[PDB]
Amino acid sequence: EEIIWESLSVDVGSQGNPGIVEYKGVDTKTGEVLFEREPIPIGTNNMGEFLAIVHGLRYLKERNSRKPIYSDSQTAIKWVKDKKAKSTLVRNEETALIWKLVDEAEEWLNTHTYETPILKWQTDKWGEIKADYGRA
RNA sequence: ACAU
DNA sequence: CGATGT
Ligand SMILES: [Cl-]
Ligand SMILES: [Cl-]
Ligand SMILES: [Cl-]
Ligand SMILES: [Mg+2]
Ligand SMILES: [Mg+2]
Ligand SMILES: [Rb+]
Ligand SMILES: [Rb+]
Ligand SMILES: [Rb+]
Repeated sequence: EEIIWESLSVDVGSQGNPGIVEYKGVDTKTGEVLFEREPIPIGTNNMGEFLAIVHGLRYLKERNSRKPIYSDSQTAIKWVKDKKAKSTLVRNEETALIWKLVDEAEEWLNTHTYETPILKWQTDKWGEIKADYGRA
């Protein structure tokens, strides 16, 4: 219904899917970039969407912040809720890095607590999420 | 179909 | 147009 402006927004950017994956988190109110992950040579859109949310959880917990996180990814929100990223991406030598990060993100979720609400950004009503990369 |  | 997902 209403944007919660006091929040963190996250998004993935990619060159190909599967392809080069990066992600970032921004203050929804101001657009200030709060974190950015160095590009990962091969991953999927949904792995990056998932990593971005988990990184946001870790970022907010470290700072004792109760702000919610917005993501536009139905898939990644569900994977975080389940603590399991059900990616189809083949596990091989070239995908080792993204899968290591996904595995470590799941491991963190399984060993830590948080109350952070993870909210769906309503792109159809509100336009692109504020963490968007201008690239489609 | 919906979300990317 | 293609791929990733529920
Ligand atoms: Cl990560
Ligand atoms: Cl909330
Ligand atoms: Cl959702
Ligand atoms: Mg997105
Ligand atoms: Mg985007
Ligand atoms: Rb803390
Ligand atoms: Rb984009
Ligand atoms: Rb599809």
